[PDB]
Amino acid sequence: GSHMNPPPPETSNPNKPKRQTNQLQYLLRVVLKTLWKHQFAWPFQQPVDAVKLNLPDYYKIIKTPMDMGTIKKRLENNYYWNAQECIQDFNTMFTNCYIYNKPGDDIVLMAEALEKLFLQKINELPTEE
Ligand SMILES: O=C(O)c1ccc(Br)cc1O
Ligand SMILES: O=C(O)c1ccc(Br)cc1O
Repeated sequence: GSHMNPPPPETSNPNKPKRQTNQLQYLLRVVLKTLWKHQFAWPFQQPVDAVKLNLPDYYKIIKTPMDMGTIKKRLENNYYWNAQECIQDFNTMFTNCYIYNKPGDDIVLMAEALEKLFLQKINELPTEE
């Protein structure tokens, strides 16, 4: 894409040790699957394209970008060592939205619907085995 958007977050790095855990499997097969198909998922399914959206200040404000397209790749390509890393990526995505946008805004209400679902699912994150 555009040189004016940053490169996306890292999804592949052989130097980073990787592991499958039952918790990570749940994050893919339950959590991500649920949020991805939500009616309000589409703004969060790829990095924010600040050029196309005419938001030239977006990456001036948001210095830790994250999105569900990145998280999906990270889960499908086994990037993580543990569930906390992946939960932190979800939380970063929500908090970016809430920091950049006004509390009324449609994108915020969309993020909040996904976050409510997320919380319900994370409360049932299985014990690590
Ligand atoms: O099971 C599937 O086919 C599937 C498809 C998309 C996503 Br996101 C999660 C899934 O688990
Ligand atoms: O600025 C944002 O947070 C944002 C993200 C994705 C889309 Br699509 C529109 C937006 O306004």
